[PDB]
Amino acid sequence: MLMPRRMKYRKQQRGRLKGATKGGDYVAFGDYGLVALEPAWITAQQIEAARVAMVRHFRRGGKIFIRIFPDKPYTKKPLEVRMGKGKGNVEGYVAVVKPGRVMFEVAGVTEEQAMEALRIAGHKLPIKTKIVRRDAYDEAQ
Amino acid sequence: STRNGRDSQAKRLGVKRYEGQVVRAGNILVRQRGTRFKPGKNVGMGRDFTLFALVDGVVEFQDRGRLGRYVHVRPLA
Amino acid sequence: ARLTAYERRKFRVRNRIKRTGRLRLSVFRSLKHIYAQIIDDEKGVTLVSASSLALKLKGNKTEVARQVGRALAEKALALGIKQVAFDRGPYKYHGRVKALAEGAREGGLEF
Amino acid sequence: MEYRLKAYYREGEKPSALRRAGKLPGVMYNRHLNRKVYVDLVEFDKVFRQASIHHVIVLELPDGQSLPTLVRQVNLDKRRRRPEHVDFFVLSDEPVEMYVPLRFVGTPAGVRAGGVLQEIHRDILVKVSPRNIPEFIEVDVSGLEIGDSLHASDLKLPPGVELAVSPEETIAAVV
RNA sequence: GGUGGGGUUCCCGAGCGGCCAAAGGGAGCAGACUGUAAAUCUGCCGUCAUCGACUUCGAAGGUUCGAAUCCUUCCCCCACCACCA
RNA sequence: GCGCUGACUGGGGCCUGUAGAGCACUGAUAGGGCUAGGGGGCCCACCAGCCUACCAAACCCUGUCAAACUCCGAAGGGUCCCAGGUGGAGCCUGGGAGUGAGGGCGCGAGCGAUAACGUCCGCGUCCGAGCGCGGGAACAACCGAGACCGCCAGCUAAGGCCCCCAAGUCUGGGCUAAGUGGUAAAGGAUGUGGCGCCGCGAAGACAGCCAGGAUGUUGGCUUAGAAGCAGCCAUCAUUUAAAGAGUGCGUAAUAGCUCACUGGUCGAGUGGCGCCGCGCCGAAAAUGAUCGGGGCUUAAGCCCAGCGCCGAAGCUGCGGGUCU
RNA sequence: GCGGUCGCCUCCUAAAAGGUAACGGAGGCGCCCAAAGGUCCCCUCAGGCGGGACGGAAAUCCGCCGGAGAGCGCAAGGGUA
RNA sequence: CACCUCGAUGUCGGCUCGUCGCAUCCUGGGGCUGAAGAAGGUCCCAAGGGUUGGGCUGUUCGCCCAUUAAAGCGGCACGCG
RNA sequence: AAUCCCCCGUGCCCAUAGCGGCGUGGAACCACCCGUUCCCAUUCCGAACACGGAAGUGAAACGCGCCAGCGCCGAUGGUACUGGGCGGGCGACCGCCUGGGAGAGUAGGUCGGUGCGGGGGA
Ligand SMILES: [Mg+2]
Ligand SMILES: [Mg+2]
Ligand SMILES: [Mg+2]
Ligand SMILES: [Mg+2]
Ligand SMILES: [Mg+2]
Ligand SMILES: [Mg+2]
Ligand SMILES: [Mg+2]
Ligand SMILES: [Mg+2]
Ligand SMILES: [Mg+2]
Ligand SMILES: [Mg+2]
Ligand SMILES: [Mg+2]
Ligand SMILES: [Mg+2]
Ligand SMILES: [Mg+2]
Ligand SMILES: [Mg+2]
Ligand SMILES: [Mg+2]
Ligand SMILES: [Mg+2]
Ligand SMILES: [Mg+2]
Ligand SMILES: [Mg+2]
Ligand SMILES: [Mg+2]
Ligand SMILES: [Mg+2]
Ligand SMILES: [Mg+2]
Ligand SMILES: [Mg+2]
Ligand SMILES: [Mg+2]
Ligand SMILES: [Mg+2]
Ligand SMILES: [Mg+2]
Ligand SMILES: [Mg+2]
Ligand SMILES: [Mg+2]
Ligand SMILES: [Mg+2]
Ligand SMILES: [Mg+2]
Ligand SMILES: [Mg+2]
Ligand SMILES: [Mg+2]
Ligand SMILES: [Mg+2]
Ligand SMILES: [Mg+2]
Ligand SMILES: [Mg+2]
Ligand SMILES: [Mg+2]
Ligand SMILES: [Mg+2]
Ligand SMILES: [Mg+2]
Ligand SMILES: [Mg+2]
Ligand SMILES: [Mg+2]
Ligand SMILES: [Mg+2]
Ligand SMILES: [Mg+2]
Ligand SMILES: [Mg+2]
Ligand SMILES: [Mg+2]
Ligand SMILES: [Mg+2]
Ligand SMILES: [Mg+2]
Ligand SMILES: [Mg+2]
Ligand SMILES: [Mg+2]
Ligand SMILES: [Mg+2]
Ligand SMILES: [Mg+2]
Ligand SMILES: [Mg+2]
Ligand SMILES: [Mg+2]
Ligand SMILES: [Mg+2]
Ligand SMILES: [Mg+2]
Ligand SMILES: [Mg+2]
Ligand SMILES: [Mg+2]
Ligand SMILES: [Mg+2]
Ligand SMILES: [Mg+2]
Ligand SMILES: [Mg+2]
Ligand SMILES: [Mg+2]
Ligand SMILES: [Mg+2]
Ligand SMILES: [Mg+2]
Ligand SMILES: [Mg+2]
Ligand SMILES: [Mg+2]
Ligand SMILES: [Mg+2]
Ligand SMILES: [Mg+2]
Ligand SMILES: [Mg+2]
Ligand SMILES: [Mg+2]
Ligand SMILES: [Mg+2]
Ligand SMILES: [Mg+2]
Ligand SMILES: [Mg+2]
Ligand SMILES: [Mg+2]
Ligand SMILES: [Mg+2]
Ligand SMILES: [Mg+2]
Ligand SMILES: [Mg+2]
Repeated sequence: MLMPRRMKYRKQQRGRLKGATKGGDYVAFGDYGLVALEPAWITAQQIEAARVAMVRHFRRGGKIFIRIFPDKPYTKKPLEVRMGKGKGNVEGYVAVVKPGRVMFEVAGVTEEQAMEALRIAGHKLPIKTKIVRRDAYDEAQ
Repeated sequence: STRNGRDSQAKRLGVKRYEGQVVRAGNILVRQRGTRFKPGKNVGMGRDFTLFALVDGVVEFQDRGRLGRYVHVRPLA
Repeated sequence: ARLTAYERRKFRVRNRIKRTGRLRLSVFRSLKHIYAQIIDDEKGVTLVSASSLALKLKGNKTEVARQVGRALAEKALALGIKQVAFDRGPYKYHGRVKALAEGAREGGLEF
Repeated sequence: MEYRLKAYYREGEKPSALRRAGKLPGVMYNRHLNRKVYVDLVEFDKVFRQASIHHVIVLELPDGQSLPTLVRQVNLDKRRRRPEHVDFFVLSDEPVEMYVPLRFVGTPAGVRAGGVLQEIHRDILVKVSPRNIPEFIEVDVSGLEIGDSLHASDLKLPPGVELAVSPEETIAAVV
């Protein structure tokens, strides 16, 4: 379970899921990657369900990079609903993930080995994905 | 319950005459919090940092870089 | 060390002057000489100049100074000029500068 | 070794339409020049897979010339990750910065069975003249034992040129 | 059935993610004291074995480099929840 | 009463800190290096003290995030000037009100669960008061359009033109075989049509069929026996166009059997991947069914291009009314 | 009903003029200062590094670098050498 | 949530009377089985019909007794004053 | 008078003028400098501020040049976004038209420019 230590404000507004964009997106650390096809809030408990799917496939081997992080607090009302009184009660955290972003992104593993891991890893995710390799297009920098 | 719930009144701040508007002596020109428009030619500035025409005239703005933004009244209204 | 006491106190005393919007009578005293201009800001233009350099005099600079004082009134008053504001720049109003000032009377007044 | 592709010219003709036409928009510039160009996308991919800002693309194009261009940017649109514009940098002889690939040649070279290969850079930035362009860089370094980190001048530095520095950095180490 | 907290060698019991075969007490064995005992004090206290090697936290599986300590899972508990008008 | 000042529009100045983006500040934050502090494991107990496959300052490379972050910063918006704009416009003084329960929809946010025919603001619209007209099967608020009266006249809008039902069984071109259309997702699949990329192939490949189906040898380990098929492994070596101390059946371990891998036969393609269009699965609810119905399959369904016509209380033609 | 709340200030929400809601997110005030007031004259921070008895992470001292991150009585914002 | 109903839409349970759904309790037909047989397990088809009598509690439900091919789960204003 | 070059003032643009490194200037201007009697001074110190000077030095400061390591400025193309007009998707959201159009990044750019007055040169 990822989660920021030391937050500046618990409880931030929801805000929209618009505009697939903004960095991540080019595969900077590894030999292969999982890229977001659709936007979502992806949950810490979702990210670790992906992380473990993969380390399990490497039998504790390989290198795994993550690269999305749950800094956005997710609140909830207890059950007992009634609208008001306040906002209340952070459950989890999410990372906002719009299209074309690379999450995860393995390295140091055989191609068909990583490609099997990333595919597993993908089923733990709410959105659709794409697996990618690395490129001239991923430039140099 | 919520321990939140306040806010203060809107202070209706900002610029009250823009460039090349015809003002009169005493018209206030900018309402502002810190010194973010410094008084220029013929522009006073009150204890709340508030700028007013010293003379009747017309208003011009001047952006002087590290020197700041300046409001002048250009006389002969 | 950024922007020394010299150039602060200089600005500090100048900026106040330039507010009242009079003609400025600026004073540069050096180790040897003392010079004075009368400037119009917003035209960015000097009007009337005087110095111990251009009047080629010496002998005891506080007395030299009062002389480039009476010298400036003379020249300046001749153009219509009266009512200026006395700069004094980095200098304490004292000594040579006090003297160019207090010899800058008979014209160019209030100091 | 030598990568030729193609090019063309354009003025009007919205890049939306071109891009829809199979043709990848781009620009052509250097100190002395700026010009709007387009290429075929499929053509460009096959080359750029290979070329990749490491190597010189000589363009061509009509009024047939051959221009020693380096590619200095590729803009992919993030959604589909496919290039939506290229800009080609034309060489002429002045020292110019660029990325030269690295070749690690040898065995684990120290602390074998077993160490950590750990390549920090796959490339390096070097100020180099158009005339002599070092298509790769030999890295041997028989050791490389535990606790050693290669910086800059510990690198071949081909007869062509010097670095883009800073000389204090890391390339490989074993931990 | 559903969610809050609990399982620690034979018993009560402390427990920080780098020490935990796990200190702290009683059992329980061995010695000394004594005429002999009980009490008290001493050492042993999972097994060898020198250190140290080696599996143990109700059973299993995960996470971590490392779990008595986090994560579910099958149990095992008394604090709590299930009509209705 | 004033009387060209109005909404809207043109040009020009000024103002702003959102969309976007950025990381310079405030914080958050992935990977690496280098390093204070330290957990420590410990070398001593005097300062010592080497290593970090744990924390983690700063610092540098790489890589991100933010309503209450901003080195940046659009479109727009506001205001003044000058022009157009004679309008059931505008300004001034007064008389009379009613209203102060709003609603839907679009867009932008908050609250909510990226629920509600939910709630709360913003800017717009319509219903309200246009439950008058046409389209949407039916239907305040979706599309069309602002109903002064009359006509057995015309043109159109939206939506339509097989029959119910006014007008095309209209003309080209393409796709779909589900009645899809007449739908519900992750996810799945040699459905089908297209555009690719890669591999292998007339040193004749893919498919079948003919033929060979190691030997040291039981490989050792284990073993009554594993002599591949009860099994944890050293899976090494030879001769070859060439058989893995062997993939399965078999199994009193063997015998027997098949495979791998080669040779030959024959004769032109074959296997992998990615993309797009349409479709298929995934797909269970309660009185009787159904796309509004009949019915539709080179369409009466979907995409592309055309041409006509139908179609309102809109517009026109003719007459009339009232106000200005 | 119970609980909370009720005026004032700051920030965000607030859609780059102004204004703008919710039992939306967070904080503050009900004072204070005869100097913490007017004016004239000077002076310029925090922080880092090196140096220096008792002096330690920071008492005071010296050097250099430091454009404002310090200070401005108190919350935040704007402002400010 | 607060949309019709507060110038009245009688509220649990029982009883009577049913009718429908199928996510099937039984019976019929099937595949797989870690299916020898018999007996199970699991999943598919199937709504024609069937689906007991008691103790306790207002109870629904549940527990229990004795049986059974079985002792199905839902809907119909928690069906039906 | 003018034009030019150097210096001293003093403004304006407000980093393309900045940091750093190198070089250079003393005739003249300017500084440091010589003193502390005097005016006037430093919570101690003529450090500073102030006066009287004129032997020395351009070491410091400053002025002028050069270098692109840093800093600063920065296109063109292309996107994001968007005023107005339209579509699409259960939705989150997406797309087309017309007009406007960043940010980062790439090419580059820069070691300032300039006004008025002095003093000096020609
Ligand atoms: Mg993205
Ligand atoms: Mg997925
Ligand atoms: Mg406010
Ligand atoms: Mg004895
Ligand atoms: Mg008019
Ligand atoms: Mg107007
Ligand atoms: Mg206008
Ligand atoms: Mg944003
Ligand atoms: Mg930052
Ligand atoms: Mg923001
Ligand atoms: Mg800019
Ligand atoms: Mg305007
Ligand atoms: Mg007009
Ligand atoms: Mg009106
Ligand atoms: Mg009235
Ligand atoms: Mg109201
Ligand atoms: Mg309204
Ligand atoms: Mg309202
Ligand atoms: Mg829309
Ligand atoms: Mg509503
Ligand atoms: Mg809604
Ligand atoms: Mg409305
Ligand atoms: Mg009404
Ligand atoms: Mg209507
Ligand atoms: Mg209306
Ligand atoms: Mg009706
Ligand atoms: Mg209708
Ligand atoms: Mg009408
Ligand atoms: Mg039409
Ligand atoms: Mg019809
Ligand atoms: Mg007909
Ligand atoms: Mg036909
Ligand atoms: Mg159908
Ligand atoms: Mg259907
Ligand atoms: Mg056809
Ligand atoms: Mg017609
Ligand atoms: Mg009409
Ligand atoms: Mg008529
Ligand atoms: Mg009328
Ligand atoms: Mg109360
Ligand atoms: Mg506002
Ligand atoms: Mg606004
Ligand atoms: Mg309070
Ligand atoms: Mg200090
Ligand atoms: Mg110190
Ligand atoms: Mg501050
Ligand atoms: Mg109601
Ligand atoms: Mg309501
Ligand atoms: Mg009622
Ligand atoms: Mg009634
Ligand atoms: Mg009744
Ligand atoms: Mg069934
Ligand atoms: Mg059966
Ligand atoms: Mg059987
Ligand atoms: Mg069966
Ligand atoms: Mg049945
Ligand atoms: Mg009885
Ligand atoms: Mg009873
Ligand atoms: Mg009960
Ligand atoms: Mg019974
Ligand atoms: Mg029933
Ligand atoms: Mg109910
Ligand atoms: Mg009932
Ligand atoms: Mg009754
Ligand atoms: Mg000299
Ligand atoms: Mg000399
Ligand atoms: Mg004395
Ligand atoms: Mg003193
Ligand atoms: Mg010098
Ligand atoms: Mg730029
Ligand atoms: Mg541009
Ligand atoms: Mg637009
Ligand atoms: Mg730009
Ligand atoms: Mg100048």
